Amino acid sequence: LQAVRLYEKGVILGYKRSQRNQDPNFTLISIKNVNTKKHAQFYVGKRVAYVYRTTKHHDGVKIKCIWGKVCRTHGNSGVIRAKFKTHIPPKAFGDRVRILMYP
Amino acid sequence: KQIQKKELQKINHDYYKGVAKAVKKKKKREEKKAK
Amino acid sequence: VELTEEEKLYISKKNLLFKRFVEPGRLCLIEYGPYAGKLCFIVDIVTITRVIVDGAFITGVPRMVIPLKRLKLLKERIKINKNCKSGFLRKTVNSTKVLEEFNNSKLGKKMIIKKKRDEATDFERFQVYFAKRELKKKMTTIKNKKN
Amino acid sequence: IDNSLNTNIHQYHIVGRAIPTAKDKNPNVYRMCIFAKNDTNAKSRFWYFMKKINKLKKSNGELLACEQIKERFPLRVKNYGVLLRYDSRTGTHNMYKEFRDTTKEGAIAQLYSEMAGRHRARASSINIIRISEISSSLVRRPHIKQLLKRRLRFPALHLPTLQKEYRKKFASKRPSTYRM
Amino acid sequence: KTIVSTQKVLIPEGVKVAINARKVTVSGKYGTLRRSFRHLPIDIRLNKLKKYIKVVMWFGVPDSLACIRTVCTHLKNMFTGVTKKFLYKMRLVHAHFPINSNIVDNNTRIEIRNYLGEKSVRFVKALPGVVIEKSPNVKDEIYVSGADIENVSLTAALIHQSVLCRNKDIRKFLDGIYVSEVTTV
Amino acid sequence: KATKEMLKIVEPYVTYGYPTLSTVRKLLYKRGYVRVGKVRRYARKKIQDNADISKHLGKYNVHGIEDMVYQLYTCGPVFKKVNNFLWAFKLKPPRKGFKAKRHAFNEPRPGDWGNREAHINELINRMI
Amino acid sequence: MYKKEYVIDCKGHLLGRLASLIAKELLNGQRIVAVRCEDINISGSLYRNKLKYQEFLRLRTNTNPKKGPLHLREPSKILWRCVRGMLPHKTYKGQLALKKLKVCVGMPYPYDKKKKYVLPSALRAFRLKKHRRYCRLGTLSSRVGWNYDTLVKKNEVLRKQVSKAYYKKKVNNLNEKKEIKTEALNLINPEQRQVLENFGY
RNA sequence: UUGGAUAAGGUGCCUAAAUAUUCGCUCAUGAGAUCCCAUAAAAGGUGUUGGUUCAUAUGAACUAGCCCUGAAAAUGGAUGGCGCUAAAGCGGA
RNA sequence: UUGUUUUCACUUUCUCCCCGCACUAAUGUGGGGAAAACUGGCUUUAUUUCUUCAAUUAUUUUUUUUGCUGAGGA
Repeated sequence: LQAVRLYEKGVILGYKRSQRNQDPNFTLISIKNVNTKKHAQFYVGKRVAYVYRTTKHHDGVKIKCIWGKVCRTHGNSGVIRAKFKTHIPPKAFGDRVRILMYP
Repeated sequence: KQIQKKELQKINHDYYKGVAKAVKKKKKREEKKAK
Repeated sequence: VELTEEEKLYISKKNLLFKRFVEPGRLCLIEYGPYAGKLCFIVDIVTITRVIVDGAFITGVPRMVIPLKRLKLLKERIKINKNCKSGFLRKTVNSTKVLEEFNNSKLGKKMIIKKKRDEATDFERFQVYFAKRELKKKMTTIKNKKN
Repeated sequence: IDNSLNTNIHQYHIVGRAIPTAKDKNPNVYRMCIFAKNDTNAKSRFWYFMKKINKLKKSNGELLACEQIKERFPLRVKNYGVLLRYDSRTGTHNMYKEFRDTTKEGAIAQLYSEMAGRHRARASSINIIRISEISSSLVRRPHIKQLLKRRLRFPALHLPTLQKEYRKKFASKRPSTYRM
Repeated sequence: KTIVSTQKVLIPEGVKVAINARKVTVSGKYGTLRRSFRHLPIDIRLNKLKKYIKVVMWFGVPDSLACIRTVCTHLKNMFTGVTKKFLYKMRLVHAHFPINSNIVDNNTRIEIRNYLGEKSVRFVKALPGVVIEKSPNVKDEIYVSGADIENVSLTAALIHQSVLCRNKDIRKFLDGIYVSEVTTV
Repeated sequence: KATKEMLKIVEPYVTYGYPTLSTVRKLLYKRGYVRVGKVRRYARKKIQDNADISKHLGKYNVHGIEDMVYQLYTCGPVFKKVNNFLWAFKLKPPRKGFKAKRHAFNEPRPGDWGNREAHINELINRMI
Repeated sequence: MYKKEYVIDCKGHLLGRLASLIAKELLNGQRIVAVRCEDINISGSLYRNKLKYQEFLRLRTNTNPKKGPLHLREPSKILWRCVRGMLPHKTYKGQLALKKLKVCVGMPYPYDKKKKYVLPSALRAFRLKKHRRYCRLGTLSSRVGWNYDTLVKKNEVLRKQVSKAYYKKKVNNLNEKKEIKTEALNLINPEQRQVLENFGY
């Protein structure tokens, strides 16, 4: 009906990480229908929006977005690394991101 | 390059034949020492 | 020495549990690796786990060794010789039109329509949406006339 | 070509010879076929056997030739009998094993996998002597004998090995191992 | 690992056989037997008009191949038990104390007394499709008969083992009920 | 003989091989740094120009990175001077990784150390 | 992973593989509901797994068994404990992941009327060679002290009968819809019919 | 500090990465599972898998892989845990 | 005390014949023989966009989509 989406859904997994060590400059993101490195390479360079709600208004709006970008793939199973303007908080692990169709 | 191919075939054939003759000599020696 | 009339029905109704053997000339579909999704023919068997599959110069699979676990055997099989080569395999494939009769079975049509559906452009995706919309309009009309 | 499928064993023909000294004007030259991952390893093996069999070490020797042997018909399956010498944890044993495939190097790779699997024999414990193509009438191992029937056919009881893309986590109905 | 190995069993005359996904039903004039072989990887072919059953195994290792003959013998046992009932003849031997056998509930539930003069009743219940009766010719005999060899032989074993001797020399105190012979009717 | 015997005692901790011309050229062109300054005050500088090559090695007519490449590839009359003038290459880790630095390249198992012969070229290319 | 909730029919799955897949899904944030937990399979014989559970039962804090490892005998709880062992349950995020999981024996009222999914990489039929032994979790639980196996079985047969009635109605409706569609396919314009025929509709 | 790529070591979950590919072996009613490292022997097995040498497809005798016995301790307990057997074990690639 | 030379033994059949003559895993089969020559192998000519032109190495030249960075101020 209304509110076209034209973006691919993704989920914020943890940070770029080893066992017992974190690199919260990158975020691991899982994209909806991608399960392979070759397919994940497709959405490289696309902008990513972490859109989330907030208890009280900040510009007359209850919603704000953390902007980032897909930088490269991660592993073999279509997980990507995203670099955001600011490190997304670990409270957002498991939340939804938009892999936008632009650029 | 037909002549080069023929010469090449001949050298590889000689190498394979030498290997096979080693096979036969070792088998003959083993059969000698069986008895 | 012959079988009269018992054979022509009993052999046919035998209904073996295992059809689709790994004989030469069995038409199989590759499902793993760089040639996944392409058809090929088993030309002969090297070990229990290894076979030689040759897609005649049609299917795009070269003559090569593949492990048998990477194959999915299909219903079709041609009568190629034990040691036949690529040229005679192509001749026999064309003569038998086995590939045509594969692109008629339920799997072959499914593969064909899936290929063209994933090849569809944005305009023809909309054309499908529009056509299904019209079909739904008509379906509702006759469903209500049914009542 | 599928690199997931290829192994990295090749056959090399290596010819070497001791450096001519004032004692002997020209030593006899030796030639050998060695299966190895690359020509460097093949030459290392060649000098190992030179030193072990003859009293000739790499420092007193020189390499006259080293070239890779390519199988004539890499798409024709043949039966290979390979003689073998390997030392187990408590002794040394020579055995004879049989394979069938398209290339001698492929047969040797099968041999290495099988010796490791069956006898825990590492490649450093194996010496390959005498791999050679054999005739069907002289095949001796039953697991190869049963592969040479007039018409050979069997079902395809292997489980399907799909691509990663279609190896989906949640299925809508239980698949069939019968498939066929 | 052998590529294919098969064994063939002949179907006797008055037997009807139905095999579906290695579940076997054998019907004959002495009743119907059932047996599921779904614990074995077996390709079972039943030829109905030309009789015979062939069990085939593809890619069998010796451990699994040992079961082909087992299945074939089980099938032939079903055939014979359905054509002519299996019969285990048992003798109750005793030294000084005679063994009193009483058969009740329609030739099941045999109860014995006076085992070593114990004046305590030991009873065994026959397995399904099994009847226990006294022989009409020789007195210390017992007939355990039925269509299923497993059930019949197990009933004979139960009768034998319900009457074992305790805290004595077993090789001198020999009294008990023992399977004298195996046959059919 | 002298350098081979020196290399023998260090063999388990290095891997070496015969470079070939294209890899020599790639090494000098993209990872070639040079010791520029006074003697014992060298100040590593990327080549970027033939001026410093001319200044230090010109008296042996080695004006130019192509002269450097030639003398290195063909062990020519001026090799010690060119090699010493050239700062030690600082290579990246290999693109696909090693196999096992613990074991010899000539061991039947995967390994890396020892003389790789011509196989040094692909490793250098991954490390460059 | 991207659904609001995934209902998994645990019948015929292997316990450890099922638990691993469920654990990863929960940590990634997917709510899953596991039904028919009494039909989970474990590789290895029933006696061997019973010995394993006896070893587990012999385990308790000897100063106060109330504090000890609570053993739990319902097969649903056994699955839940396995998933928790595959999980970082002592962190806040791990606890959230654990509490995103619901386990049932049988198929209760909401979940009997929703689509049940299956994990191919955890079916016994795909992960165990046929000639090897396995056990049924409900049977193990009954031998260990659950004594609700038969009740769940009869509830399941009643549910299956209801489901069969539903399926018959659904099949009839599908046939009716198919007939209406095939009649309507001749009433649309030939361009629309041609597009649908070309793309397989 | 920002990117990149690796080492050692890993890639079923805990835990970032393979329920990867390919070939064998193993069923354990106390399986096994990363140098140091967190014990196991003599002696056995008609378990199974390959080899060797004698006997007109048979019988033996050896050999060595994995498995089993030998193998008993005190709070309740530890391949790190869960668990894993078409391995997530063992030997390779 | 090396070469060189020679013998048979090596193939497909959806062929024929015999025996079991329906016995097979089989829409066939086991055992024993005959056959040419489709299949397979070799030689001559023309062609390589019907089809093939591979793999490795040496030596070169490009290309798709993209991440991070912008010191300095002559």
